[PDB]
Amino acid sequence: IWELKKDVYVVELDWYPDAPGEMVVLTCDTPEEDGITWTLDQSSEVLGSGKTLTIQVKEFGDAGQYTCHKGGEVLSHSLLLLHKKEDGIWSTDILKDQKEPKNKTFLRCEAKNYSGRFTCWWLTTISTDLTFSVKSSRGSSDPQGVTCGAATLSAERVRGDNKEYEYSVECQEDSACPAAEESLPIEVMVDAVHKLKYENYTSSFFIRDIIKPDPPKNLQLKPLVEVSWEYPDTWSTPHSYFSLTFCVQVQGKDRVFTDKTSATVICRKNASISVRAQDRYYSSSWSEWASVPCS
Amino acid sequence: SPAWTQCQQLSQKLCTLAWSVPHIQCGDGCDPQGLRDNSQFCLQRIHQGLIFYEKLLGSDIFTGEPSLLPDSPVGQLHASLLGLSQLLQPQPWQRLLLRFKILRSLQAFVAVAARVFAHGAATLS
Amino acid sequence: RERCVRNYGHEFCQNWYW
Ligand SMILES: *[C@@H]1O[C@H](CO)[C@@H](O[C@@H]2O[C@H](CO)[C@@H](O[C@@H]3O[C@H](CO)[C@@H](O)[C@H](O[C@H]4O[C@H](CO)[C@@H](O)[C@H](O)[C@@H]4O)[C@@H]3O)[C@H](O)[C@H]2NC(C)=O)[C@H](O)[C@H]1NC(C)=O
Repeated sequence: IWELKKDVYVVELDWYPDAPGEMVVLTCDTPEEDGITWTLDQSSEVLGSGKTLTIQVKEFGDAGQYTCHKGGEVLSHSLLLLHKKEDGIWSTDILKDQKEPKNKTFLRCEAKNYSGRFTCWWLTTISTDLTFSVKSSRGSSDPQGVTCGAATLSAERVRGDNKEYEYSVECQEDSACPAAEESLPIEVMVDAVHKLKYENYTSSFFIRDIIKPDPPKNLQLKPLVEVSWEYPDTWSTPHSYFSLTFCVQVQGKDRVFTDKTSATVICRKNASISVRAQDRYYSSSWSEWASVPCS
Repeated sequence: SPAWTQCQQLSQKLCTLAWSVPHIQCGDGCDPQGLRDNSQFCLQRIHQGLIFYEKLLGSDIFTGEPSLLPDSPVGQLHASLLGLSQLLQPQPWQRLLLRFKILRSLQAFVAVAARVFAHGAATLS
Repeated sequence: RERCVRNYGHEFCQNWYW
């Protein structure tokens, strides 16, 4: 048993059928010593007496809010949650598997530049009694500061009664160093609580590996056609340092790979010129396409 | 000074060879402004990093089972790293995980040095 | 240990003798 927040404790249980629980000794936090009784949830049944209570936490019926009383005087509270370990693997029932990139991806994170800011998102099919808590740091040996906002709902898909929810969060590294080669990874930790079930998720990464630039801006055509564009506004600066390479595509395909901000290709009827961007010196993700009618 | 254009080419060949431990950190002055103010300091830290990678590339680390193939691009890294080094200043069972971490680390290192050579060729030359 | 393809990919593991 260990303390999540104040008066909130997590009990680790191997969800083996007919397994033993954990022997837990709750203590009433009060100067009183006599006439103490214990109850659980909205029930009036006394489960024991004394300044301390001992319980065998095996199932979710043993979890929840324990209150200790002196008659009608309410004294203190203790919330118990369970962390399930089935097959030796902590439970991952609150979050859904996004399946991309790897298989068991519950948290997906992404950056648009080297500033130290990034966004993580995740998916769930749970609509009630759901709480998320997000923390982050660079390195475990000495946690260097990363500030995270609060997880907020960003998308939902409803198919009758099956509703799927997407939460996102934004984080920013305190003393970021955009040009430096990162030696330690960023860890993002997400606590997920659903009723009395506690889970947590962690994703470890380098900013350079989650880079996905914004699409090229100001895609323009000039016939003599000269295709011209500019760096996205959100890409790191100076561009002579944080260089981008581009892929220009013609499709009703012809592809041209250039480090330059302009290129020349032929234009067919009812075709389209599309450009995407990528970090020139590190194979990051390709940007999304910017397109314009071949006309 | 160090003929930035040639450094750009040798570093670009390193990037391409790698896409198939020393680190450039903040205090190294390899940021854009740090290049302008003291390019000697940054290129000194790059050089020492390349020398260190050369040594790893020829060690008991890249020998043994699973054996390195002669066609492998990994086998050409020691070459490209050594050329750039002159241009500046003229493991029992699972070796597999450590070879990986070294290669992924070298992609990150060469990416930063390439930005250095690109930026110095555009501003310091 | 050729199952490394499921840990580092088929391109990286193609560098070694199995
Ligand atoms: C994600 O979930 C995992 C699964 O539970 C969780 O791992 C647990 O973390 C807690 C938090 O530290 C560990 O609890 C510790 O247990 C050791 C016994 O080995 C204690 O010595 C520790 O002492 C602290 O707390 C005491 C009272 O609670 C204090 O007296 C003391 O001064 C310390 O403050 C602490 O209790 C627990 O052992 C692990 N479980 C496992 C299996 O490792 C993990 O922390 C979760 N992630 C996050 C970000 O919360």
